[PDB]
Amino acid sequence: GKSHGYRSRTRYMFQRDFRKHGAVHLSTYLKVYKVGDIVDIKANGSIQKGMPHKFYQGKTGVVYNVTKSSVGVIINKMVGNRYLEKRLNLRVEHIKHSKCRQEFLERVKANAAKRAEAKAQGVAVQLKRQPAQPRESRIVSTEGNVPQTLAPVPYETFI
Amino acid sequence: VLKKNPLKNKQVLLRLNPYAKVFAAEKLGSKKAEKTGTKPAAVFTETLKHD
Amino acid sequence: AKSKNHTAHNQTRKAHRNGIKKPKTYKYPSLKGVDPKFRRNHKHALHGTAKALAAAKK
Amino acid sequence: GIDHTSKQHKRSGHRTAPKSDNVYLKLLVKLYTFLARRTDAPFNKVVLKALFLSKINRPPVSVSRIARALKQEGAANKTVVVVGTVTDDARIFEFPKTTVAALRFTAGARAKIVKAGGECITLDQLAVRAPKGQNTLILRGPRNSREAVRHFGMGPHKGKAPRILSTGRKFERARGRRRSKGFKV
Amino acid sequence: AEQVAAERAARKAANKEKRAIILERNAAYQKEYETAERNIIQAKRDAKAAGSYYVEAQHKLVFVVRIKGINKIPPKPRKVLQLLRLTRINSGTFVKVTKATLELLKLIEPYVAYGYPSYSTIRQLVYKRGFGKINKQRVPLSDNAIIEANLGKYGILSIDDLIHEIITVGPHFKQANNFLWPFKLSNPSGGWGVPRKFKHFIQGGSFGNREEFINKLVKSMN
Amino acid sequence: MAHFKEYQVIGRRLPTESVPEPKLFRMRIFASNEVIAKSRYWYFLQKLHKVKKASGEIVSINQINEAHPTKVKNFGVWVRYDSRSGTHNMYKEIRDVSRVAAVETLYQDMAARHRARFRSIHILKVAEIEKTADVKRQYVKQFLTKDLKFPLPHRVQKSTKTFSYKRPSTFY
RNA sequence: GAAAUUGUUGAAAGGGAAGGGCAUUUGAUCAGACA
RNA sequence: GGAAUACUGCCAGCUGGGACUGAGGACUGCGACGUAAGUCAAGGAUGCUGGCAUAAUGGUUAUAUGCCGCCCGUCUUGAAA
RNA sequence: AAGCUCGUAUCAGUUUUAUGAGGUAAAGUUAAAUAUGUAAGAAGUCCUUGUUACUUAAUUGAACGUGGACAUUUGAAUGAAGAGCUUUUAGUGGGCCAUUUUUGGUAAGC
RNA sequence: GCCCUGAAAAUGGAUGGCGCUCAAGCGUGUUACCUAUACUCUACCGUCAGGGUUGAUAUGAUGCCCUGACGAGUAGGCAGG
Repeated sequence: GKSHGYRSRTRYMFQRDFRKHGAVHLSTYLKVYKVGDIVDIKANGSIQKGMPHKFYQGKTGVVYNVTKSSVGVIINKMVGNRYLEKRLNLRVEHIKHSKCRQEFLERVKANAAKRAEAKAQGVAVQLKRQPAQPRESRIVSTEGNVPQTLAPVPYETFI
Repeated sequence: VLKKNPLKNKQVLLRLNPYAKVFAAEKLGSKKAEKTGTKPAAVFTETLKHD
Repeated sequence: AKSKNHTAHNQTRKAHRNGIKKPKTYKYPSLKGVDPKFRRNHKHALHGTAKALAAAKK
Repeated sequence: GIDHTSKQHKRSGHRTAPKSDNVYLKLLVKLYTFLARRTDAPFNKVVLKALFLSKINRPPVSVSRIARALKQEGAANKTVVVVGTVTDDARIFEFPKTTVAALRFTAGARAKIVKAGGECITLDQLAVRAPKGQNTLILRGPRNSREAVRHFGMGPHKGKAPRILSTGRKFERARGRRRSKGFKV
Repeated sequence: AEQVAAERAARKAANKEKRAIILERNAAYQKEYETAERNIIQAKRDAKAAGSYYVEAQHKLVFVVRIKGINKIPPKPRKVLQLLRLTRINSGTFVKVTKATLELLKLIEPYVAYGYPSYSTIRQLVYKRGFGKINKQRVPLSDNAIIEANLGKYGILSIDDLIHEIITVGPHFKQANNFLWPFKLSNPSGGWGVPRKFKHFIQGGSFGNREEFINKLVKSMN
Repeated sequence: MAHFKEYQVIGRRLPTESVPEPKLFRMRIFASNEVIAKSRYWYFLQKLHKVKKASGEIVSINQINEAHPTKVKNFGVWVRYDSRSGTHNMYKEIRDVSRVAAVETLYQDMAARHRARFRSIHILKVAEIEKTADVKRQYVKQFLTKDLKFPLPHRVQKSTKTFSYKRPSTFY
């Protein structure tokens, strides 16, 4: 018959990353998670206690709860036509930070600098990010570089 | 009550664009171009006539 | 007299009619699940800081 | 054909005008459709749409709640407005002077307000006294204190008090309401 | 009462200034366009006389037209077309070209035909087919008060200023391009060319990027 | 594909700090307009170097006019076309007035005899034969004999009108 | 004293059904209007 | 050493013929043209002429002609069946 | 269907930038394309000095606060017949086809 | 590449029919033209949304007007007659 288990069909999913087997390195446990941090869930197949279901692999959530060995995680899960807000209990082997907030705070501070700097510079800030523009004009110099005429090439077997 | 197109019906074209009068009176649609002497250098022409 | 048992066809299309509504998440979320030991102290932290101004505010 | 991001010919879901056939009601709806249009102050625009409210959406504002809003700082000189019916609360043994303007007063709240040297008003006289709404307080009565709203959204673990005829033992306290018989909820 | 008489030639004087300022301000936009089209000509000439080449600045604006009917569209493009405001066959608006908007067009290419409009077509469309969006209500322009009461906060106090903000792709292009109701065009006057529209313009159909060949297709549709 | 023109296209590999000033490749493309020309250029640089439309540029697009548009010429043409069951090489000699007018005549011959679409045909080389007797094909050598004279076989009368009272005659 | 249904007279129609829609010609009828 | 045509594109270039529509109903506005008074093609049609006062136009109904038109209700994924 | 509180506004069958997860195709452990999670600010940032019975070797942390400061290029594109909220009830719960993939089957209007 | 052969099924017989051979066949190219209830402009009906208008001395405040956008539909629901 059919089988739907708790860890069912996770064969390749919890595997241990070839030549990364063995004991977990110890900066995993030196990392301090706080309420309001955003973290990414990648399971660690060697640590069974505190291990999230195969739905939460790769999902990203916020820390509402900090406890002895574990942290709280709020996920938004699609069921039916709506999103439910899930709370999860996971040990810090299965968590790590997501760098989008580190990079976001780096740009927040730079934006603070530029503005307050530009506050004595008479505005004209241009503090947004703008997409890659169409490339402006230019003049190539053929001097030293001569256009090399190319043409299609005949067919051959070469077997 | 009814939309009078410019580009025909000159009177509506002149409430919009008060510059439509001094445009035509001076032409500027047929305005002539200054004459230039420059020729393509012998490298450009060598490329264009090439095999 | 067998039937047609399972299909997912039309289900994603019915899903977007009213279309995947959001958490409607709030300031001050619920403290369900928060550490009871932290939560006990947090009672008295707020309990004290309210009266903190009751000495100043009068 | 056109590709619509919305549903066509779709009404706004509001009261454009009361459902009541009351005649004197429509004279205020007539008076505040005029002021809402030409008086540029939002007070008139608030009182208008409050004349269209149904009964369930018009809970009564007791004469006690009126006394809180006066204890509210700076408001002791304001003229409280209630679109709805004012009712009596004797659980308060003192009442201020002030003024009240409402559609309907109960005979008890008329005495109590008149008893203190205050005054009962209608809405029409308020429009004449303060067309813009100068120095007024609108007050709404509690909507979710109804007996039916207590039942809204019944379902597991929501604590919504099932709709039921008879309250007591032996009526739906047993299987599913306690751990000992079956489960709980 | 003073009223009629004393507030007429007082008001009628301000009317004189709006179009006396539109007078000088349009003169400057005509000398601006022509010397830009001239310098692009002189630059290709000064380069070929140096033995070198001159690459044009890329086109910062396109005009998209919806070539396909309203049904049997996959969900992902059907969402894009609705974000460009292409709600029917033959309609279209100006689209600013950045890396953001340019990977949208790659989704909808089977469903649209777009290119690079000249100042010619930008001027015909706006005069002939140009409408405003005022409290919704899709108003015809026909006057300078319709533009000044809406966009006047930005400048853009005439219909000559729209066409300028549109073709220069100035800072306010988003406000101005959303102040224009999507252009409702007609079918092409002389036909589409080709037997079949829904091949790509490079294989002999009507869709895709036809570049400066869009100027000719739109005029038959205007 | 159309009534053709002949273009040259030039472009280089968007400059990076590692390899600035790339090598400005050039080709001669037979296509109706510039749009189909450029898009047919990147088709033949993806078979040659590391380029594509996003990773590359078009520096110049110019139209090549025939230099002596009025002089009859002899063109041999080498063609790479993809048949149904494979691909092949061919040499066809075209006697025509100009370069681009010879091309237009080659597709029509490839289409008619070999059923090969414009998409199935790569034009390897088109070059003028200077001296006669270098013309290898017999149907072109047909027209090169001294002071040649032939009739118009079976004069073909286009009928303009519905009825005619004569009977016609095919004399010429 | 209705309808199915029928007899008589009058009118029109008819090449393996009949009946319908759009359009106008032809035949019979109809006001309104003007003045 | 000169040109001219071709091709492409533009003009707030000029002029002619055809078809369709005439909504609204005191003035208001924006313009244009005039020193001025005023006029104008500028927030939707007016002027002039003629005929019949008729069943002419129009309606109504039978016929004829051109093209089209399967039998209704129901169950059904699917009925002219 | 009945509405309700509101109205510049949080959103979105979409892209972009940033950043995770994957182990199918090809390759012969590696690893696409398309789809997929999160973030792009005011529920923000920096400072200043309050609370607690939790935490610390500790005036040290955590969580929440007082006072002060930075407003619309306020933190990417485009769009938005407005955003949210609730009550109440009908029908339905035999589906079928085409495309791009695919198992059983020799194949099939299976 | 085209054609022929391989190539045999039962009432009479179907590139849709006639018929077509420097085609009215096949491969390809440039143009002209035909016409859907779709597109553009106009009038009118209704639906929705946004606004204008309560002063005697008339006849409608479920009224009058302004402006825009929109119109398929079974089971089903609602509003108005």
